[PDB]
This record gives sequence, structure tokens and C-alpha cells, in this order.
Amino acid sequence: DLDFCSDCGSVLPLPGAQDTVTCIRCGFNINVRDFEGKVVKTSVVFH
Amino acid sequence: GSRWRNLPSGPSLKHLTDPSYGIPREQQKAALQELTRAHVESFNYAVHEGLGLAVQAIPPFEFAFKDERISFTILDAVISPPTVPKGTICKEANVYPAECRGRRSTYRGKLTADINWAVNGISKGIIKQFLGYVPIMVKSKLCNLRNLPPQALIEHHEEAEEMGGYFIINGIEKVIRMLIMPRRNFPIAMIRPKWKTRGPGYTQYGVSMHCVREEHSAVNMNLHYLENGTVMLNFIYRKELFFLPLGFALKALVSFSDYQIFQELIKGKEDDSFLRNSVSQMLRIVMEEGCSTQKQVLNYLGECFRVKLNVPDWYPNEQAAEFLFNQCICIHLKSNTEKFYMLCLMTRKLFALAKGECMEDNPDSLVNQEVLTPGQLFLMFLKEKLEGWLVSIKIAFDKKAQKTSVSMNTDNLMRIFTMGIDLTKPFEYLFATGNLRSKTGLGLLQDSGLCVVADKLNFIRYLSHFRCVHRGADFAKMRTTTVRRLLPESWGFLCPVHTPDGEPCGLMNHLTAVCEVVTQFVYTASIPALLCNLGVTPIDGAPHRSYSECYPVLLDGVMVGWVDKDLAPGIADSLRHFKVLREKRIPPWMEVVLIPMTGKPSLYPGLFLFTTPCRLVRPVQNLALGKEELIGTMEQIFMNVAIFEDEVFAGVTTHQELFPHSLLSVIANFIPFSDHNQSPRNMYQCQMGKQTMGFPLLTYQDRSDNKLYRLQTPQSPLVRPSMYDYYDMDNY
Amino acid sequence: ARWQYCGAPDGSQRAVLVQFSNGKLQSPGNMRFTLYENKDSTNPRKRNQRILAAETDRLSYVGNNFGTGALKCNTLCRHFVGILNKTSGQMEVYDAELFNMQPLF
Amino acid sequence: PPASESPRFSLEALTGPDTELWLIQAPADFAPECFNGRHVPLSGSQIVKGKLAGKRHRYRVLSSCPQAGEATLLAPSTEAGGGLTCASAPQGTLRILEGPQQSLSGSPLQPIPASPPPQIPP
Amino acid sequence: ASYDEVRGKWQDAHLGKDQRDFNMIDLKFKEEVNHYSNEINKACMPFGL
Amino acid sequence: LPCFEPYEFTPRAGGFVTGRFLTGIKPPEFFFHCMAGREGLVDTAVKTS
Amino acid sequence: TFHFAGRGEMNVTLGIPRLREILMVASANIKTPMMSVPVLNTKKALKRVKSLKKQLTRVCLGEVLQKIDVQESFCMEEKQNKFQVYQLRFQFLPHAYYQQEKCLRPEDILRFMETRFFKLLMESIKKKNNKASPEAMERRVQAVREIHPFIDDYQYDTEESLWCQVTVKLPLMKINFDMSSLVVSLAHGAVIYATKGITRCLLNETTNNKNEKELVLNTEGINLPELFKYAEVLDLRRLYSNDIHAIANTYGIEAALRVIE
Repeated sequence: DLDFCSDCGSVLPLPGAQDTVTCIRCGFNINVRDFEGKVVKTSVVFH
Repeated sequence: GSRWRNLPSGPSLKHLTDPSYGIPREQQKAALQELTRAHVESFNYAVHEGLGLAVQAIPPFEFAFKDERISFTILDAVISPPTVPKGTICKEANVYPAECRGRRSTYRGKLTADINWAVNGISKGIIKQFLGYVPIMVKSKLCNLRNLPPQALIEHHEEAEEMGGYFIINGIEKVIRMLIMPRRNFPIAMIRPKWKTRGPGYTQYGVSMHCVREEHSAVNMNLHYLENGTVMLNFIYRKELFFLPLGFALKALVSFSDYQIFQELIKGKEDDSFLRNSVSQMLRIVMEEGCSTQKQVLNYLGECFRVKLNVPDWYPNEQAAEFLFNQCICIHLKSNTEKFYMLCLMTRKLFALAKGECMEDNPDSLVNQEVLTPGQLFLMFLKEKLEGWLVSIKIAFDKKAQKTSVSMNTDNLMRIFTMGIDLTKPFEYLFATGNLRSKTGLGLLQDSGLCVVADKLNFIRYLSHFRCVHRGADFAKMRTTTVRRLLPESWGFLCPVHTPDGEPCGLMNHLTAVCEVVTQFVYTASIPALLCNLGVTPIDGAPHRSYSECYPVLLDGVMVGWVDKDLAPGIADSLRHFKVLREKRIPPWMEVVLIPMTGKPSLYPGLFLFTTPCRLVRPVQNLALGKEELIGTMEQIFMNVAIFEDEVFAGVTTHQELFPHSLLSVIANFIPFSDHNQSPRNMYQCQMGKQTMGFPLLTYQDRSDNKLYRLQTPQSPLVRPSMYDYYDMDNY
Repeated sequence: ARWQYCGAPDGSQRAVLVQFSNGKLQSPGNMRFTLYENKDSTNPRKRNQRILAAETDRLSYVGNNFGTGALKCNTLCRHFVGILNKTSGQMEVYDAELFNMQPLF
Repeated sequence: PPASESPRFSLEALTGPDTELWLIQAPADFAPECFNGRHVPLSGSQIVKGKLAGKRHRYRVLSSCPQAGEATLLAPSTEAGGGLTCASAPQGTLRILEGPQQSLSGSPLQPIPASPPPQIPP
Repeated sequence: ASYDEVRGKWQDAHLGKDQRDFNMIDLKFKEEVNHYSNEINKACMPFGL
Repeated sequence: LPCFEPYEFTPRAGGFVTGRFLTGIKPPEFFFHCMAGREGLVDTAVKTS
Repeated sequence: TFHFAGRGEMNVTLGIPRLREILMVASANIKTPMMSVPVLNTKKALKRVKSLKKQLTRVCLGEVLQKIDVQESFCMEEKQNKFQVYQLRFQFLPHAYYQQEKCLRPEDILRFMETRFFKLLMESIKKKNNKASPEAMERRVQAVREIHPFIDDYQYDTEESLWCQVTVKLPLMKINFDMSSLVVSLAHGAVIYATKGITRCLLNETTNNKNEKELVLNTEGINLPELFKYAEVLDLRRLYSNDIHAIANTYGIEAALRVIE
């Protein structure tokens, strides 16, 4: 779930803030309220 | 295989009583002679072509003062067969070894160099320097006995059946022993607790790789695996271990904007949701420090390291970074993009390990262990030692502005070239003792007992002494039995009854009788096209079925693409054909191992090829095509080998061992009725027989050796094993 | 499939294709491309050099047919284009050129 | 500089739903003219015997719909002043390979004589 | 069971990636076969020397 | 050992030598035997010291 | 030449080190204090002795946990784009399995789970940031949130008692750690209930061809004062330790000898 490609150059830094998310390279900013990437995790590993 | 097409069928004595006993033959014996192909073959290739590609990597060096860019370099260097200092009138200005033994002196060589005196850019001079001497392995392409027939031998009073391969330092005969080091250019997994404690958040896991170049110096890699989620690189240069996260390397390598990196280092496990997060996390924690573009990260790394790397304070901060990068990371490749893909495949394996999809490949078998020849050690010691001569000439030139004398710019070359930095002493030392007084471990972990004096008290002593791998003197005080118990795979590449019981028991093995180390390099020229003009898809193309199921195809240090589920066995069989028929530049020395996907924790899947030197290999017969075939250590584990004819089952088996006698070494093949005996007796005798006292040798006037035990009236023994003749032992 | 070969309509331009090594982009109906032909029409190592540099707002992609930065297939596997007409059932075959792209900072 | 190719390349030409776009791969040397007037499978793999200036060459070809849209065709645009734009996803891919000629599995097996019983006493 | 019963084959296989189950089958097999030795070296010496 | 199919069921794949010292042991079983001898002598020497 | 003796019965330090610690060290130092314990061969003894075994076992947390499941992201819709949340579930092994062995019930142990896990997790978050520096169940869970505001929710779903699901939220300033595995690094560390010192007590048969069939059980660990509470289903007269020091202070020195020998 990397913030993928339309305008920036790099990995878009984490939301991790109060405002909407820029880039470092070109500065193309996008809405902080877009991402809903839902993560799943570990499992049966204990017997 | 054709070499063993003439074994005797039951010995005889017809040959002790013929009119021809006594008159020297013309073609000296074949087998006995090739019994030491490896030693002289390597040293052969060393000095005639090895320091060819091994002087074209010493860095241009001299920088002394006055804004000068003098960069004097070696154009060529060579060695010439050993002649005599000009005698009063020496009739023949050549020296033969038999002379060197009598007078307790060495058997040397002549070293020459071509330095170009580029005066801040090529201006002046190419001065030849007489560096020093070097010893010469007898009967290489550098000793006067090169290519002589037997009579020309006995007239020189050297014994008729010479095999050579030793050096002569003051009469003694020293031999370099073959050691063992891991596989060449391979990502071998590993687990170990001792790693845990080097810093914070180290797990036990990781991968490894031993990388060696043409100009044979070596480097050792390591990628740990953090629990946090990041992956590191832990290498060492010039005796100090270094630290570097993965982000800096995968940015500094190729400009190649990162989403490339992510989408490529993620091959088809898209379902994961911790892997990709760890990936993105790396990519961020490398971005927000001081750097955005490629030159930027280079700038940063150089600014950090040029304090330790000790480059000239002339150069910019990025040049030193780049200099460092391609001197200690994935050397064998000599490019960048392939350095990238190598790092990629390494980490993919490391992950699929730590998550537990594969099985931890043993780093202790013979499936992952090969052999160092004396040529390697020799050449690499030499190439290290040249640098020291350059830097010493530097201080020799600095003594000028130090003594505040005339710090000259040119026409002082001759004088400033005699410092007293010769190469005699450092080489006489390495052999005189066996010690390795040096500055680089050259991949090795030890430095002593490297060449030990071959005795002459018998003929069995010699005939073994030249066929003896050993695993390094450091593994002796250890108590674990796992370093001695014969793994069931070493069948055919080591001898089970020949270990020298005592203190260095179990380790100081000897080779089998049907294995030959590989020492002829090939032109790796047209094989990738050959791969790709079949099913193999290009490396970064659009692979028609490119996802979780597809095999990488490494090539002795080169990614070449991917193959899919249907093809891999078809490709492996086709290359089987095109080796055995020996058709199109496909060497016979080649291994074609494909490891299928078990769906279960097992060996890492793949399909691997090699051509590199220094590997064990032994012939077998094929039941598909009549011809005989060569098998590498790695690809026995997936073959069916029928020992006797009575076993051969149609459709399931493929090979047929040549003769059953293979398993044993040669010495342990001179024992009679040896499957009846009990094993510890076999071993006791293979130790004993070397101790005995029989007919050592003919010329009792050549050698002033110290102790020669002789037995007046020896006799041929009546009950004999076939291989007593095939080596014509009866002369001794 | 009726197989008809036409060669190249001009002889110096095949069917140009663009494969980005980073997946599949979303609205490539917005992009403009830059084809580069080496003007030294004599030297067969330079007469044929093509640089497929792709200006995009996020990634400065570039494609080529040379070096370790190209696909060996362009040098070891030819590429064609098949134009199959569903009406009369004919495949139109030209020469086609693949190029692999890399985004420069 | 984008020039003027066949009007069968303009993106206005390929948008026909009755026309198909197909990407093909053949090794460095496959000369196309042999296939002329020949048939190529549209799904599955069929060995063909091509005649390139009389010589009989045989090739096994792959015919299947691609992994989803691996790449795009650039097609001359009339509105974009020659600036090249993307086409649709091609309807299929063709891999072409010369099927190995005269290769059996290996053979029937081969025997060896048996030594053991030697001369018994004189 | 067949002589290479794909079932038993796969079982022995997967457990080969463990220690304790493999040791269980090890010991069982051992003390299974070790009652042909007592019928070899007993119907033999010292009754037919 | 590189002579048998993976995961056979003959006890030969174990250590069940059958021949004796008056008729000869076959080629394969000659290897296992040596393994055992080596392990034994090692344990002896170490426990002695 | 390796022994063929030993049931699998916690064999203790072999070889010279035992000799050294007896003559050359003489320290407490013991690796496995396997005490000896006979049952005074009464009649009933059974309904008492097996319950005794059970209650003198020791079960920790890391034995009974079977699965962990996390779903951790996305916190923007909870009224505002705020501290990142964690969806979380535990799966144990079915009550029938352990229930026969350990004398345990899945509900009160769940109570201990909710009781301790949460002060525990607060400890764990604390140390991480330092190193980086039913209406009854309703009142339970809302007090959880009370004495720990960070803890948003808790749901012991009542039917199964074989699966629990919580839901948390803490600030997104600190960077994520092995959370999915910090549940694991705090699982093992916990022990539910255990007598002081002793862990392992087992039960087997005596010997008759040796002596008069005095049935024995097999304990491990030295806390003599505790053994007395069971006073009527064992033989506290023929009772010697493997330690040479646990009995030293409880019985004497003439006590020590026979056991030394």
C-alpha cells in the first residue's frame, strides 16, 4: 500500500501530521483524508 | 572418462623379465604424470596470464607535493625463466634444479616492471625496475625441464619419472596444501546465535556470499535481518567491519527512481501486508536525512567514510564514495545494475527465510564448499604485495622533501627507485615458515602452517602428500563430532578410510581417485543469448506468466531472467544434452542444477549455472547417451546412480558408475581383499604403510637430503590389487 | 490467422511500445512521449540508436535499446505487432520495438 | 520527432472493436517471411514448419491472452500534434521458439559384462 | 499402502522438517526390524558350524 | 546415499548390513560402517582425556 | 557408551560437573532440584492424589495461547483523523484439551487475562516510548477504560469462551514496533499461577523386584515447608531431596550424609 504514482517523485512521507500530505521532491500535495489501507496480521503460529 | 579406458584385468609379472627392462621409454607414464595436473596447471595459469588481469587493478598512486597530478602506473610486468648471474664464462647460462639441491640454494625467478612516469599527465619516462626474485614450481611453463623426454632427463641426472609441483628453498621441498573455502559467488543462507550480540535489534538470521574477482582477491558479504523490519549490510574492509543500512545502498547504486525499487523487491507475494510495510519504511527512513538524488546520497556516504577509507584529501567527497563502493561490494560483477539485482535476490531469499518458507541450507556440507589452489594464494599474495612497493616508493620520494634536499620532479627517477623495498624476503618468509605475515586475510581466517615439507622417505608419502585437502588448522581443538562424521553425500569426493587418525583426525582428508579439480577457465561469451533464444524470458521484460510461480535463473553471479513452471525441467534436460555432446561453447565443466518447488520448507527454489574454477568433479557414465559425463558436487543430490549392473532399473535410473572401486582413494586402494577386513584395520593400515621403509629413489648422488632409509633387497609382492600396476609402483 | 508481413511503413520507426518496470499506471491517456533518433545515419552502432525518454509529471521515465539499461531481447529477440481484423479475419504484422523505462530524479 | 506512419498506427485506427492488437516475440534472427500465407494458433501451442529461402525451420509458438495489460501501444495522435499516446490493452501475446529438432528421451539402456568367476584351478 | 505410498511418502516428507516426530518413526522402525537379527544369529551359530 | 531413491522402505536405507566378513560387504554398506568406526574412536579419545 | 536407561524422567547433571559441585563447589547452585516423594500407600489416595498433581502443576500464558490476530490501521473516521487504532483477537486451544491436564477453567483464566494483560501492555508501551525517548462485563470494561483511558474497548463474547476480541487506540506520534510480535513477547513472559519455587510434579509406578511396592510420584524443585500442607496422602518420613542443602537446614547434618552418599 505505497502511496503510488501520479505527480510526486518519491515515497510520500507518512500522514503523521495535522494537514494534507505533500511530497518532498515536487511538492504535489494530496488530501490527508484519502488513505484507508487496512492491514491484516499474524496467525496460527502458536501450537 | 576416456582416461580410465585401460585398466588392467588382473596383474601379471611378464614385465619384470623382458629384454626391454632397463632402457628408458620415450613417452613417460600417463596416469602417474597427470596425478598432479591441478598444482602445475594452476601455477601455469598464474604467471603467464594471471598477473595480466591482476596488475590492471592496482590504483594509480603517487601524490607527493606541489599541486601535482603525477599518476604513474604499471603497463606490464612479467617473469623470465631462472638463469644464472653472469659467471666467469658459464658454458650454459641455465640452472637445473638438481644443482639447486646440492648447493642448498633456492630456485628463483626474475621480476620486471614497466612504470610510466606521467608528469602530471603522460609526459616522460617508462623506467624498468628489477624488483626481485620469486620461486618457481618445477616443470611448470617456467622451469628448464619444460617438455623434456626421459633420456634428456637422466642425462641431467634427474629421476626418470618426475611429476613436480614443489618449490626448493635451501634444499627442502615445500608444497602448498589445498585448503577449503565456501562456494564461489553464491547466496548461502545461515543461522547463528553468536551474531545476536553486535548491536541493537539483531536477529540470528541472515545470508552470506563469498565474492572473488579475476585478479583473484576476495571479499565477504553479510546481510543481517532486523526484527524492527529493516535489513542491513555488514562487510569489512582493510581489517575493520562496517555498518550500512540497505536504503543507502539501494539509492546510491542506481538513480532509478525508487518506486522501481519497491515494485521490484516485492516479487509475487503481493498478498503480504507486513513485507511491503517494512519496504516502505526502509524507503522513508533513507529519504529524510540530507539526500534526495543519487549524487546527493553519494555525497553523504563519502562525507561519512573518507575519514576511515583514507583516500587523497585531493578528491571530492563523492569520488571517494564511488571508489569505496566498487572495492568491497559484489566485486565479481564489474557493473552496477547487476550489482543491484544481486542485492535484490539476496534480500528476497533472506525474507522468504525469516518468515520460514524454505529450509536453512547447511553451511557445512560439501554441497557448499570448494577448494583453494596454490596458484590463487600465490597470485593474490603477489598482488597485495605490489601495493606495498608503490607506497614504499612514495616514502622513498618523501624522504627528499623530508631531508630538505632537492625534491626533484624528473631525471631523478633512477636514484629514487632504489629504496630497499625488494620482494625477496617477504616471499622467502611465506614458504620458509608457512606463516602469512600480511595486512589482509584474503578471505582466509588463519595465517600459519600453509606449506609443510614433503618427506621423501618412501613413495607412498609423496603419492599421498600431493592429494590431501585439509579443512584449516583452526578446527582441531573443537569437540563437536559434526566436523568429522561423513555426511552421506561426500560419496566419491573424499575417502572414507584414509583420514590420518591421531590429533588431526577426521579433517585432514584425502581426495578420491576419480575426481579432478577444475582449473581451465572458459570464455563466458555467448551463453546468455543461448539461454534467451529458448523459453527463458529476458531479465526485466514482460514475462508472460510473471508472479509467485517462476524460477530465477542466476548465472555464476548474473541474473538473466525468469522461467515458468512448465519449462525448467525441459531447459535442464536440453542443457544436459548440449553438454554431453559438447556442442556449442558449453563447457563440460558446467553444472545444471534446478531445485524444484516443494511447497514445503526446503532448499531455496532456483536454477543455477557455473563455470568458475576450483571445484570438485568426477566422471560417470550416462544411460541416455553412451558418452561419459562430469558431475559437480552440487548436483549429485538429485541423480540416480546404479553401482552394479544387476541393479539397473528401466525408467527410474539414469547413470552408471564406471567401476565400483571408485569410493576409495588410491593409497587405500593398494590394500588386498579390503572389503573383508574390518574398517578400523583398513584405517590403521592406511596410516601405517606411509610409515614404512622401502626403496625411496634411484639417484643417490643428486640429493644431499638428510635421512634416506634404504632396504637392500625388496621384492614384488605375490598377491596384488590391479591398481598396483596402473601406477607402475613396482619400480618402487 | 492469415499471416501478412509489411515491414516498416517508413523503415526507421517500428511500432513503439512502453513498459514501465514498476507496474501498471492508471490514466496513461494523459501522457506525451519523446522519440529520439540518432542523426548519424551512417554508423550502424549509432545509425540505429533510439532513446525513448518519457516525460511524466511524477516520474521522468526513459527507454532505450542499448546497454545494461535495455532488454537483451531487443538485441536477442525481435518484436512484432499483430493487427487482427475481426471482420475479414486477417492479421497485419509489422516490426515492433519494445523499450524499458527508468525514472530519473 | 514523431513522423507520419501508416494510418494503421494512428490511435484512431486501433480503436476499432473489430480489430485486435497482438504483441509477438521471436528470437534475434527469426525471419518473418516464412510465415507468409501460413497460420499461427490463437490459443495453445502448435509447432510450425517455416520455409526461409527454402530451408525447413520449425518453431513452437505460444498463444495466450496476456497478464493484465503488461504494457501499452503508443499510437500517433491526430489531436495531440504528433505527441504519442497510449492504446488499449493488446488482445494477446505470441512467444515463438524453435522446437528442438531430433531429441528423444535418451535411449534404451546399455549393459556391461560381468567379471566375477575367474580361472578355476589347472 | 503401496511401496512408495504417496500418502506415507508425503507424511515422512513433511515430518522430515522436524526432529521429534522423525525420531519417533526412527525408534519404531528400529525396534521393528531388530527381531530379524535374533532369528538370523540364532538359527545360525552355534548349531551349524 | 546417492544410490537409492529418496524415501525407500527397505531397511537397507537404515544400517541393516546383511553380509558378513567371509563373503564381502556390498559397496554401499561399506560407507555407513566407516561412519560408525570414526564416531566411536572420537568419543573414546575425548572421554579419556 | 550412551546409556539405554532413563524413562524420559528429567535426568539431571551427569558427568564431572555434578562431582565438582558436590566437592569442588558445594553451593546451592543446583540445576534441577528433583526431589523424591513417596505416597504413603493408603487406600483412597486417588481422588486426592490426582487433584494434588493438577494443583501442584504450573501453567503460564505462553502454553495456552494458540493464535493472535491484528488489524491495525486507518484511524481517521473515529470522529477525526486521530491516533492509530488496533483491532485484536486471541484464539486458545479448546477447553477439552488442556482441561483434562491442568485443572483449569477458560473463564476465570480469561478474567486473569483481562486483569493482568492490560497493566502489562501499559508497561510495554511505557518501555517502548522510553527506549524511543453483559452489564457486569459492561462495568468491567468501562472501568478498564476508566483506570486506563487509552484502552478504548473490550468484548469478552460470552458464548464461546474460546476467543476474545479487544480494540485499542494510542497516539500515532510514536513509530510502530513489533506490535504483532509484542503480543508474543509479552505472551511468554506471563505466568498465570504457580506455587513458589516448585514447577514440575509427575506420577509413575514404583518398583517391586527392588522392594515392597511403595508407589512413587516424581516432583522437581525444593520448597520443603510447602510439602507439609499435603500431610496425609504421602510418607513424610522417607523423604530426601536431590539437593544437599534444602534438607540441610530443615533436618540437620546427619540429615545430609545419607543423601550425599
